Amino acid sequence: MNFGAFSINPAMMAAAQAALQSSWGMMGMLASQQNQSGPSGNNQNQGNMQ
Amino acid sequence: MNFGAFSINPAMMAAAQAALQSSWGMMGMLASQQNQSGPSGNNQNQGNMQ
Amino acid sequence: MNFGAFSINPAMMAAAQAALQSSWGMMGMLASQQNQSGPSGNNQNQGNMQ
Amino acid sequence: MNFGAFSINPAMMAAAQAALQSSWGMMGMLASQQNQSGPSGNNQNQGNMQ
Amino acid sequence: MNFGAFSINPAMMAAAQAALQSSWGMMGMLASQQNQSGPSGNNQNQGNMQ
Amino acid sequence: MNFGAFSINPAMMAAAQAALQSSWGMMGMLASQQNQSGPSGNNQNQGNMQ
Amino acid sequence: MNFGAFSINPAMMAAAQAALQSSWGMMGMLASQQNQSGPSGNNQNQGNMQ
Amino acid sequence: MNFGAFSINPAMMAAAQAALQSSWGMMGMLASQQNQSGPSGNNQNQGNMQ
Amino acid sequence: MNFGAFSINPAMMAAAQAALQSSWGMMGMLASQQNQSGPSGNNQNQGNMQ
Amino acid sequence: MNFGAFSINPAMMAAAQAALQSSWGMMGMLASQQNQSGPSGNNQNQGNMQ
Amino acid sequence: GMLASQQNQS
Amino acid sequence: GMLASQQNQS
Amino acid sequence: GMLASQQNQS
Amino acid sequence: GMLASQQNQS
Amino acid sequence: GMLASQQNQS
Amino acid sequence: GMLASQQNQS
Amino acid sequence: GMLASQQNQS
Amino acid sequence: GMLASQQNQS
Amino acid sequence: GMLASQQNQS
Amino acid sequence: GMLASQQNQS
Repeated sequence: MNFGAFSINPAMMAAAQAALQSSWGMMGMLASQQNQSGPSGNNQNQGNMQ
Repeated sequence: MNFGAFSINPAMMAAAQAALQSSWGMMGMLASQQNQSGPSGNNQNQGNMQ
Repeated sequence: MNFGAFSINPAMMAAAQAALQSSWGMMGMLASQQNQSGPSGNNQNQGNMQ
Repeated sequence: MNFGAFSINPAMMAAAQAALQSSWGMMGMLASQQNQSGPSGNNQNQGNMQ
Repeated sequence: MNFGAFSINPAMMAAAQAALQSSWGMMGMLASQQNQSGPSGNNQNQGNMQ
Repeated sequence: MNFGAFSINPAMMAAAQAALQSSWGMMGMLASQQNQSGPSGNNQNQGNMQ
Repeated sequence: MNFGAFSINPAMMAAAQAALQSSWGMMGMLASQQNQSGPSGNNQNQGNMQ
Repeated sequence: MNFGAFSINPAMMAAAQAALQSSWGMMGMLASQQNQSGPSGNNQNQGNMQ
Repeated sequence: MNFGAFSINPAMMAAAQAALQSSWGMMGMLASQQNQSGPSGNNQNQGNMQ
Repeated sequence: MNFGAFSINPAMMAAAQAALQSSWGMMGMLASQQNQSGPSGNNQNQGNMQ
Repeated sequence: GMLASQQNQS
Repeated sequence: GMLASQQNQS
Repeated sequence: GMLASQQNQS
Repeated sequence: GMLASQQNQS
Repeated sequence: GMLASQQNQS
Repeated sequence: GMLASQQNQS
Repeated sequence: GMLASQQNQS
Repeated sequence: GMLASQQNQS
Repeated sequence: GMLASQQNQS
Repeated sequence: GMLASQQNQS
């Protein structure tokens, strides 16, 4: 894959008698790729091009 | 895949007698690809082009 | 796939005697692709072009 | 993969009788790739190009 | 992979009767790659190009 | 694509006052795939899955 | 692509007052794949999965 | 790609008042892959998975 | 790519008032892969996984 | 790439009033991989995984 | 995988 | 994998 | 793997 | 691996 | 591996 | 590319 | 590339 | 590249 | 590169 | 590079 910008920009602002609250499960980018073979296999080709 | 911008931009603003609250399960991008073969296989080709 | 912009932009604003509340299950993009073969297979071709 | 910018920029600002609160599970980028083979395998090719 | 900038820049600012609070599980970049083979294997090729 | 056998087998036999003569322009298989872009292009995705 | 056998087997036999004659332009298999971009291009993704 | 056998086996036999004659332009397998970019390009991704 | 055998075996036999003659342009296997970039390029990713 | 055998075995036999003649341009295997960049380039990634 | 966000307010 | 964010306020 | 963020306020 | 951030305020 | 950050305030 | 085989006999 | 085999007999 | 085999007999 | 085999017989 | 084999017989 090819990206032009990949901009991730939060504005987090709370200025009065106020309360701001935030949580992220992995704010960003996960690029995962995985090969695994089962037992007693043969003649196997596994490839991941991202 | 090919991207032009990929802009993710939140405006989070709370300034009075106010309460802002937010949660994300993975704000962003997950690019996952996976090959796995079952047991006792043979003559198998597995490939993932993203 | 080919994208022109991919803009995701929330405006989150609450400034008075107010309460704003939000949750996301994966705000963003999931690009997943998966190959798996059953047991005791042979002569199999599996490919995922995104 | 090829990136143009990869900008991740948070604005975190709270200046009054206010309370700001934030947490991240891995703000950033995870580039993971993994090969593993099952037991008693032979003639296996596994490769991950990112 | 090839990056243009990789800028990660937080603005953390709280100057009044205020309290700012933040935590990160690995703010940054994790570039992990792993090869492992199961027991009693033979004729196996495993390679990870990032 | 997935093949079962791919057998190419010629029988070439000439044993008397005889003359056998043969020529091939690439006896076999050519699996070619090609991406090219014209000048001054942008925002283009080109992929060939065989 | 995935192959079962890929057998290429010629029988070439001439035993009398005989003359056998043969030529090949690349007897076998050519697996070629090529990416090229034109001048002054930008934001281009080119990938060939075989 | 994944191969089962890849057997290339010629029988070349001429035993009498006989003449056998043969030529090959690359008997075998050519696995070629090539990336090239034109001048003054930017933001380009080129990858060849075989 | 993953191979099962890769057997290349010629039988070359001429025992009488006979003449056998043979030539090969690279009998075997050529596994070539090449990256090159044009002049004045920037932000380019080029990778060849075989 | 992963190979099972890679057997290349010629039988060359001529025992009578006979003449056997043979030539090879590189009988065997050429595993070549090459990265080169054009002049005045910047921000370039080039890698060849075989 | 499984992705979730549990959030409460009082 | 599994990704979660538990958040409470009082 | 598993990624989580537990956060509370009072 | 597993990545977590536990944070509380009172 | 495992990465964690425990933080409290009162 | 271009592939050719020129062969003659007399 | 270009691949050729020139062969003659007399 | 270019691959060739020139062969003659008389 | 370029690979060639020139062979003659008389 | 360039690889060649020149061979003659009379």
